[PDB]
Amino acid sequence: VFRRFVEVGRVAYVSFGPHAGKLVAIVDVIDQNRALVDGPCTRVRRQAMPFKCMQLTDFILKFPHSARQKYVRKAWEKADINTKWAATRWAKKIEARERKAKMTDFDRYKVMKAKKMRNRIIKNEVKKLQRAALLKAS
Amino acid sequence: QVLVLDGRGHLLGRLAAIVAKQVLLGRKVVVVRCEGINISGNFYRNKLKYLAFLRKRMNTNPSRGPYHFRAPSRIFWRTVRGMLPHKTKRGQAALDRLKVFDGIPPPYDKKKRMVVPAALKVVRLKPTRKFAYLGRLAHEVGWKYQAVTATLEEKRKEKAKIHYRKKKQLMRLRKQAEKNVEKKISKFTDVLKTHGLLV
Amino acid sequence: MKTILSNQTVDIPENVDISLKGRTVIVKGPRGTLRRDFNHINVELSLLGKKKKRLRVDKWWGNRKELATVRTICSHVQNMIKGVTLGFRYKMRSVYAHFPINVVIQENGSLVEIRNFLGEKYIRRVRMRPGVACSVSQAQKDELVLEGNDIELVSNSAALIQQATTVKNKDIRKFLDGIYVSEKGTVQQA
Amino acid sequence: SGRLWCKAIFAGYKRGLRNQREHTALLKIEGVYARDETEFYLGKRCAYVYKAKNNTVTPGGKPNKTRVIWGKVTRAHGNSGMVRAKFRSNLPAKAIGHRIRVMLYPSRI
Amino acid sequence: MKASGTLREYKVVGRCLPTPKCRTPPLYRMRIFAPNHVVAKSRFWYFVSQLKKMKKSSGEIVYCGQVFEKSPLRVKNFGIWLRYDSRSGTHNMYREYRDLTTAGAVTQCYRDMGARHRARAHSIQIMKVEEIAASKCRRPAVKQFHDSKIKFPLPHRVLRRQHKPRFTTKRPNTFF
RNA sequence: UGCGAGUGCCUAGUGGGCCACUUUUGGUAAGCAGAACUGGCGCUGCGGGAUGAACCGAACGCCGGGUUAAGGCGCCCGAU
RNA sequence: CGGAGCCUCGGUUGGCCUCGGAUAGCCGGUCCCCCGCCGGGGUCCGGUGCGGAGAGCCCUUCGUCCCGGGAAACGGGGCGGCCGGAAAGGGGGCCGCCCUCUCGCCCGUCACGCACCGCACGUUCGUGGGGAACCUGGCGCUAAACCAUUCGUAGACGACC
Ligand SMILES: [Mg+2]
Ligand SMILES: [Mg+2]
Ligand SMILES: [Mg+2]
Ligand SMILES: [Mg+2]
Ligand SMILES: [Mg+2]
Ligand SMILES: [Mg+2]
Ligand SMILES: [Mg+2]
Ligand SMILES: [Mg+2]
Ligand SMILES: [Mg+2]
Repeated sequence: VFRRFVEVGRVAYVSFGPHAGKLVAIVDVIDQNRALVDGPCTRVRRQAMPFKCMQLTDFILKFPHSARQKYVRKAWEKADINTKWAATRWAKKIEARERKAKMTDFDRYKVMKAKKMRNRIIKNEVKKLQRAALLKAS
Repeated sequence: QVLVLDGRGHLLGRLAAIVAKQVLLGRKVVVVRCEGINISGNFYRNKLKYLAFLRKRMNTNPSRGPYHFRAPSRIFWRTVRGMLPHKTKRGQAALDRLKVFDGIPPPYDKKKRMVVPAALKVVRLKPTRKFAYLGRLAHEVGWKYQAVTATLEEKRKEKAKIHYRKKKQLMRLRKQAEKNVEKKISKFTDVLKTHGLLV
Repeated sequence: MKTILSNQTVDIPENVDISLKGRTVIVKGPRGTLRRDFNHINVELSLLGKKKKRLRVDKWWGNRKELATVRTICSHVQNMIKGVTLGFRYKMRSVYAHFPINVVIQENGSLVEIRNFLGEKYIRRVRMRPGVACSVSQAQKDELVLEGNDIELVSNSAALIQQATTVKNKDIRKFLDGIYVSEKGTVQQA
Repeated sequence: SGRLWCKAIFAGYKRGLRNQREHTALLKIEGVYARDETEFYLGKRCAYVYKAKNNTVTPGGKPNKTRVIWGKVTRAHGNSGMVRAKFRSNLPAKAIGHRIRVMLYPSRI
Repeated sequence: MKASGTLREYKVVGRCLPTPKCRTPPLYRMRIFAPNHVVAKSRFWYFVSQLKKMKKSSGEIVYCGQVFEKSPLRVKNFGIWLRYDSRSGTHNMYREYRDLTTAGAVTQCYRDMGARHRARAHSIQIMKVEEIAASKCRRPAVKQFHDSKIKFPLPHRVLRRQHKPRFTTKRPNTFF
């Protein structure tokens, strides 16, 4: 069963292309595989985008199918998409990947030295839990 | 260093195309469970094709002519052989470093089998198109071991299910463990999060 | 051209209920229960209305040949519901000219013995598909009655016996013998 | 204490369909699969290391069985991260599909 | 003509050379869709030679300029009247398209005609293109998009970028 | 617009040809027989047409680097 | 089964120890509930451009020397028993052992090392495969095949009974 639909007003993340990594808002549907789109609050001019470069998100902000950038914008700020997107776990793991790619030599050394002890502690206490299971089985 | 591929859900020639170049480049490829390889086009078409290949035969002395291997693994192996330059010693070395099996033998039933999405049926075929199964085709053109392989495969499946449930119990224990000892490991979770290893 | 949406609904009577497990439809009613898998047809099945009133099948972005398959599912579900709430009864007549066709039913209504067809001597066995019962009618001279829950199995078995009693290498325009499906109806005639 | 070179595969010679140019080798560096991604390795020098029957001198050590052919990455080759290399002696044909070390030290970072 | 890339709209004006018979001949303008101005002028001479009694040598191009669309940010329906040479005979045809620009609609028409009739840009002879109001459109493939509350999902998302993780260990997901 | 021209002796081999776009005669037609114009093969290797006298590109001293023609870029096989 | 070396063939330069599958759907818990030998189903709760993510996980090695903090104590390391395997059979888990270390891991203090004077095949898997010998020991073993001969269920000669 489908939950995300292409109608007027749905916002969508752009995965690849020139405006990759930015949100947009669907303004109109041109044909089977192309939509007139505009992200006013996120540095994306009104244009046409194929649907296959866009991947839908579960946010809908309401405006008429031919409204101007003024009204698309007012909808965007009154629905404060820029904060909800950052609050979503999708953007959290996006920025997690970006930070991981951003790491350097010294800080990856720090990560290695940290997760070494973290894994040691976890492994020891897991062994403790296993022997607890054995003793209560006995 | 050994690349173990699973054969279920793949397309025969489109997978052999990847495997041939990979083997020519020096990798040791082990394709496993070839009775699940699919082929585009309906079953009657595919079996007519294989029966024409079967009719191909040397009139004077058939024992010298083309060899019509019936096992699915051997069909896949001969496809890769056709894609490789088998008449040269480099191609022969490639053939030697390729290995193919039906079912999943004990050398490899305890290993993580990869998958090649470029040659995968769900990716490369429209849902409305018909296809066929190499195991069924081989059985109907002469393979004599479809049932035995099926029983051995189901046995392997219960053993793997036991192992999987053990793994799940272990990792649930581990997550219980970390949410037990978060207070003592909190000084490292933050330094992982700040570089994007967690969440 | 690709059509954006093609949908159709089927209403569900109250005494019977429907459950959806993906694209497998399970229908349970007074006469029993039966299941059909539709994983070969690639549509969207929704079960809407509280107290489970409507089943809606729809397809998005389909051309002619598989937007034609939308109503096939509705017809199958209607036949399924009709079978589980009323059952199917195939009344078949045995017609002959000189030699009386002898029909004997055994294995509790699951096997049919046909004797003396066209004065032959080879005895013809037919085995009835599971869940279908064949009975010899009463208050009729030469009639078989077929009782079942699934129209597919009932009609398939009726065709089995009908084409088992067939005349060979003669003018079938004049040798009009055999057992033919006279009428198709329900068990509880509501 | 560990490895200090990238792994590459000597895929073949620079060639048309029916003509081989033995003075230019083709390397496939593992990990890189794009023209825009293979720029880092341009100009890096590479080594083909093999072992022979009798001992040969070893700079900064005692004679041993190992020998090397030295070469250098020249430029990219196609859209899939293949690179071209020139060795000071044309590579033997028995090295097809064998490991070539691509060093880091001719570095421009 | 070769329909290379996205086409462009060119206003091309031209006239016969001033002769002792008539001091100034009438001017003739034309809308031409072509990859660039050289082929635009070539097509102008082709068409004006077909219609009037004019030739490249006996006439001259007076102004050849690109024509920009007056609303490149609102979707429009375009009706196209054209004429093409099949394997057996030539036919008039009327077609509907739906996009932002007239040049885009024309190049979409060229691609469509090539795909559906195996016609080629030299055989295709465009004659008329007009922006059509949404209630005058005739083809269902464009009329079914005339729904204010249009709504459809993306059912079967085929995996792309299937060679970047060439040897993965996950079966790809197609439902989103 | 381009280019150095004129002129005299002695002279070998040749005097079986064949093919292609357009023109074209006989013939049902022919990998048939016979003509016109131009270009080829014979006398000519090289990239492509899997393979080939004449097809498409391009004509050749021995080499290094770069770039293209025609034709191509799943694997054989360089390149999506 | 229990040592130094020699010759020759090479490749290689951290491991991933496993659900089954679906793709117009999946994954993970929970069990309040229902069946079966812990498993299946129902409800509910959570994730889904997958983070219980192969865009992933594990290991990460300069060494030693003092003292402190954190973590460990039930741990580390080294002998007897229980199970774990057949498609081409598991160097794994568990129970005891006589012993030993407060050493291993993370932050700190403390100095030390061929600091070989800018320069290449460095760093492994590896007691690698194979072939000869020098060997000190223990436990054990003293077979066949072919020719010749005979046979004719066989036979051109070989072969075969
Ligand atoms: Mg007769
Ligand atoms: Mg001729
Ligand atoms: Mg000659
Ligand atoms: Mg010449
Ligand atoms: Mg030539
Ligand atoms: Mg050809
Ligand atoms: Mg050159
Ligand atoms: Mg080719
Ligand atoms: Mg070495």
